[PDB]
This record gives sequence, C-alpha cells and structure tokens, in this order.
Amino acid sequence: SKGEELFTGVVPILVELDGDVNGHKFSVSGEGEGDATYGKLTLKFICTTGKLPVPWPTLVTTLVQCFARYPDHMKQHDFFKSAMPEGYVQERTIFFKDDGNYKTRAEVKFEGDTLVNRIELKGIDFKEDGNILGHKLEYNYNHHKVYITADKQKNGIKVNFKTRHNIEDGSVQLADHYQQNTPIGDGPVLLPDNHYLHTHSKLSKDPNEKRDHMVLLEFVTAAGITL
Repeated sequence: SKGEELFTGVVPILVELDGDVNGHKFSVSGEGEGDATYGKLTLKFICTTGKLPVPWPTLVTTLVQCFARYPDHMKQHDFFKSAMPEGYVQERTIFFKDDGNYKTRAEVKFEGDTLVNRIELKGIDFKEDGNILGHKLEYNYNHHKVYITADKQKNGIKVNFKTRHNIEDGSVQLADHYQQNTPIGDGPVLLPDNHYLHTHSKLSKDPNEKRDHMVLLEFVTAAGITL
C-alpha cells in the first residue's frame, strides 16, 4: 500500500495520554522510534502529572500497531499502514478480570515525519484494594496473540486479545481487550483476512530518570496466514 512506504525506515513516534481512573486523573507523554521492518518499537514514557495511579503494565497496550512487521506474503492484510498518513481511530474496552475496565479512544496518524498516538482513557469500577489501584502487578510483561478480523461495513477492523499480568504473589491478572479501528481519511484501505500479531515486550527503567516512567522495547510480527 502507499501508506506502507512511510514505514520503510526508522520513524519517530510521539505518544500522549490523558487518563482518569476511578476519578484519579493523570497524564503520560512518550517518545521514541519504530522500525516496522523489524517490527520493533523503542519508547520511553513519563508521567508528567506526578505518580501514576495505576501500574505501568496496565497502560502498555493503550500506549501503534502500524509498526508491526507484516511478512511479504501478508502485506495485503496490513490495515494499519494502509490508513496512513491520514491515520485511524483506535478504540478499546479493556476488562480487567474481577475488577474495573478501561475505555480508550486514540487517534494515530502522521504529522510530518512523526507518527503520533494521542489517547484519552477512562477507567471505572476498580476495586481500591484490587491489583490495579493496589499496585500489585509485577513490573514486567508477557507475550500475546492479537487477533484481527475485518469490519467491512465500517471500512476498518475489529481486534481482540487477552493479556496476562504477573501479580506479586504468583497469580495472574487477566485483561480482555476488545478493539475497533476506523480510518480517519475517506481513501481506500486494506481490509484483511483473519490473522493475528505476535507481541513480546520488555519493560525497564532509565537509571537517570527521577520521574515516574517506563522504558519499553517491543516486537510485533504478523502471522496466521500460511506461506
């Protein structure tokens, strides 16, 4: 796709998120780069409003699937790049098992040479002693399978997946993600056959960063269509 040509090299990224979880407001800014040829993201995020009221790993999925590596035989199924530069709206509900949920709405698009992801998040019905507000999740991240199907009548896609977050005591907090993406522009997009993305992420810290933050290294590769 024409949009695909925008990802042939290293692309700078800006992320902005305004959140409100059980009335606790906060803001996060991130910057870094994506190299879709390798399916690779490197990003650093800061909470600019003070301490983050939720654990960092709960925000990873919210905080640019246009950087996925699509193998050559699957390039016709890459909705995300095909929507660029005009971009797409990405909406989710994330249901944390036995706990509250996030609803998110984001716009992902190019502004000059930069891929921007701007997001609004609202969290409700969380338990004060739960694993989220109680900060009981370990600072790490698992590997997931992100399922994608077409939504032709909206000229977009529907996406679903579950993430697994290690809890300090050895149990696992599940989060069911249900997601919809729509193009911002009117132009044609690639509507894919059913497939999925493999993800894996490493979370770390900057030893010189005093603010509450998260350093992230992530790899995303499309699969599920046979070669």
